[PDB]
Amino acid sequence: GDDKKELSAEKEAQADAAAEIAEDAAEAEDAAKKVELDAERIETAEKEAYVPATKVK
Amino acid sequence: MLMPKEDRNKIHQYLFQEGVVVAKKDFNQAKHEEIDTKNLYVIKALQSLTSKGYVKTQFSWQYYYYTLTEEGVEYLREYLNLPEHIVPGTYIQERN
Amino acid sequence: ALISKKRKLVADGVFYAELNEFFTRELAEEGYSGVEVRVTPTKTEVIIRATRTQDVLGENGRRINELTLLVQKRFKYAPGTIVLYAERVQDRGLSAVAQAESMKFKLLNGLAIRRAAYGVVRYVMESGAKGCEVVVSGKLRAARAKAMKFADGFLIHSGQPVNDFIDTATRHVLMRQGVLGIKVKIMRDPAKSRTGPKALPDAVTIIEPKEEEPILAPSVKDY
Amino acid sequence: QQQQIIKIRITLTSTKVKQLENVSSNIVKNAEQHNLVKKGPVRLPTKVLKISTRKTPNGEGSKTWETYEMRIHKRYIDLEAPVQIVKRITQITIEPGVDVEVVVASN
Amino acid sequence: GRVRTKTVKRASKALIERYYPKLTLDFQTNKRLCDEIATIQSKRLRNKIAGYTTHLMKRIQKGPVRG
RNA sequence: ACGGAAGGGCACCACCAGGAGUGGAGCCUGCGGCUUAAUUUGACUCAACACGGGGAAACUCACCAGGUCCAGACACAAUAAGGAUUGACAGAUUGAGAGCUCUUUCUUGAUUUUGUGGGUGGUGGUGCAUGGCCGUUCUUAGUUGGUGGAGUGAUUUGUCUGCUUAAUUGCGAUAACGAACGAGACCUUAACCUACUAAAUAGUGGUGCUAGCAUUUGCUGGUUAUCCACUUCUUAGAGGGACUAUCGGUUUCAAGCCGAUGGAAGUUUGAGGCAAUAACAGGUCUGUGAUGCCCUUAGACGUUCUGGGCCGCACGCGCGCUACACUGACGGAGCCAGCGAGUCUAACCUUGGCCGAGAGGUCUUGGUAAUCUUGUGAAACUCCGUCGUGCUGGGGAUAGAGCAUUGUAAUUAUUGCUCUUCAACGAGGAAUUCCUAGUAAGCGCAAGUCAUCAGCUUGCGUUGAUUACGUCCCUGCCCUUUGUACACACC
Repeated sequence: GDDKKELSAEKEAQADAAAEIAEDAAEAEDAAKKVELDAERIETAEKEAYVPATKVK
Repeated sequence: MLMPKEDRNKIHQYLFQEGVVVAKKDFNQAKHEEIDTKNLYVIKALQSLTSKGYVKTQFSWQYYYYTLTEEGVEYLREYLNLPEHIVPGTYIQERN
Repeated sequence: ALISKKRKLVADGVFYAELNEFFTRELAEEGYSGVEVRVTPTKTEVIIRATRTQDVLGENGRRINELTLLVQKRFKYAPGTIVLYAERVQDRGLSAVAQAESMKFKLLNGLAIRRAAYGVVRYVMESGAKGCEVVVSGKLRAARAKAMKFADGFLIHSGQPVNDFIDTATRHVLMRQGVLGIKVKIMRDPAKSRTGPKALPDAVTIIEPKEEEPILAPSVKDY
Repeated sequence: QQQQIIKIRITLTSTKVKQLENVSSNIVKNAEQHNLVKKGPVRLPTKVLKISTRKTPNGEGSKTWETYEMRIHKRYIDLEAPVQIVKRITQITIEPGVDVEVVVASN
Repeated sequence: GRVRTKTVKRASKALIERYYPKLTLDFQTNKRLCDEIATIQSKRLRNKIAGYTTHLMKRIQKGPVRG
């Protein structure tokens, strides 16, 4: 920034401050899916999901 | 990375269950606390998960803190093939 | 366990260090302003001084759950041994850290350097602070780096009152051109004080006596 | 009906002397408030954990050293008492920063 | 060097100016007086003030002083 | 802002008056130079050179000779379920029990491969792009604003000739008056407390219990609780205490300064911590997952593994260590500190008992600690001898041989031990550093570093002088006056 425009800065800055306070005032009072994971793997822990038979000589 | 799909499943499942992972910045660590894999497998699989916008990664003090994201709940839902409204630490505990 | 008390106390300090670091990283855009840890029976309690507890909660307590789980698994805690509480901080405009974060996100949202610092000092002063200052050191659009002081009101710089009153914070904001540092100073009103000395060692108030109506010949009174 | 004397020692240990003397003096006072037998707050020679360091991140400059310190104050109070009142006194009077340790013991 | 600071001599000034119907050429009672009249955050400061207002008290007893 | 212009001050990083030295010697150690496959590098007046906590066997590590690995997220595309891709026994090969590579041919299943974009790591570059941090100016005393006076104004007075302080510290003069940052206050530590609160994790007195010598009562110990009592010593909480007090010299009888007395203490009580505004292209991208830009990214400047090197030696320079002896070496013997620190998912501090000349081994033990190591029985030092001024028995370099300890590893010899070898140095040129009281210097610890290694440093206590209490001559820096064509400010 430069000094030739100084006032302007302050003003907007000051305005900003005010704005903040309004926000600070706004906030001063302003205005399921169960199943789980281990229990879902344990709820689906019923079999019919594997296959193995080998060993030859 | 290049890892058998079993360890990848250990990872993705575990993350899906906890929603939160941690891992120290030290590869060559043989085995990770809890998860049944190489530490590096976890760190890198996680890096993959985040760099496609499914999880979030943080550091500080030589430790990786991994958060799971909602889109990541979609993709991990697909990858674990479980039905919609499935799991994750998104149920307010017992009563605590 | 079974440690020596020296090593335990130092360890506790380090625990706080890693804690504050981690939260400061994780709770940036949520007005995190500091933590405190309390060793109780049953649990260990971690309190989060923020300005946006509505987010630190998250979707009906999802994110605070995440943070608790994080700290837990990392520091090796057994589920329930640790409990976290999101808590609003009173007067954001008297915490250094909160302001450093403020202007950091001002400049990160691309606001005028002068207007940012001046707006910050303005808000800090309007929150009834004794004095305030914002140093800005780095490079802005130029190439040869510079620095800027923006201070309003009263501050002291020497002695123990430093510890008692003024608040320092350094914050490294990094942008497309390089980085720049925010040094914030907040001198809180010694008057209000609450706990600790309510005035500068400098201070010496003289109590104003009374105009007497003397003279008058003796006499006595009976009861 | 519980209640029976067990020779107790409590150690308070902290760095914040204000809260420490706070909870210590409050403990002895609020204890003897109902006529126990005690040996009241015993002060162990305060500990100075020093650290000596070059202030510089690099090597340059006149060799300026700096000395940080953390101060450990440790107290202990001896109380002869039953079961309930101890559990009550360790449940409450809790202070963040002040570390309490409740031993029974006699050997 | 024992050149008393500005705040000291200023305070002493005010005090002699508004409590001459008290005090003396005795440090102890001036110190104690100071404690009963002036809110001072320091013992050391208060003793400096009291000692200087004491010396001034002695040197007013044999003539005037500026201020 | 600056002067190679004038007048003032301040200061042991300045003299004076002295002390202990360094500078000469041997070694220790950093820097240069040279040497080198490499001998990684930042830093070069105060403010570089026992500095990067920089005491490198691996590691560290950045260098050199060599060997693996991808930990190249992600997108599109290409390959391809007839197999995209992974691994490997022995052999050949390699320093290597690396399936690195090849011989041969089992395997594995879509996790990879190739290619593009896009990423990432990097002790690679840029401290002349930055943050932060630090050092310097500075052992400094400077900065500002309200009402008022002067000037159209930028601005000036306040903020000053003198005096006085360590101090823009005050007094005083006075168009200025009354303030605020900084100094001071404050904080921390060493000093005082037969005053308060106390304590088998501190200690005292008495009593039990018991040994020795006297014996007449006594003198000198033992007994982690045999009881009772206490708080002088020890410990740390709240207080008190000094405010240069009282008197008196001296000066504008102002600030103050000097001297006596008292006092735990009267040099800011001694020593520190903090410490405004402003500047430097001071140092740090070799602390950071602080960072812009550039460079590198698979025959890697990523990373890891083996070996070497930062220690290399005609020589120049800086910090040091040990000495030239008789206020001494040796050997007996006397024997006294304070700051510390110590083992959980581990082997740290270690008494004690044996074994050995020693170093050390071994068998147990206390201690997460005011409780055990430990009274840290440290060293100068004190005492009685031996030597007798002779490169001597001062001095311990260089070196051969043997034993141990740390460690996966000790050769270029980590350290420790024992025997022998017995250098230079006979007080040190020109020059030059530090210092004013429990300070100098002499003396040893503890801590950092640390598996092992202090000739280093940070602190600590032990013994304890001489000479000032001044000045502006050398130097360094502040301050006014003055000049200026500088203001990116004499680079």
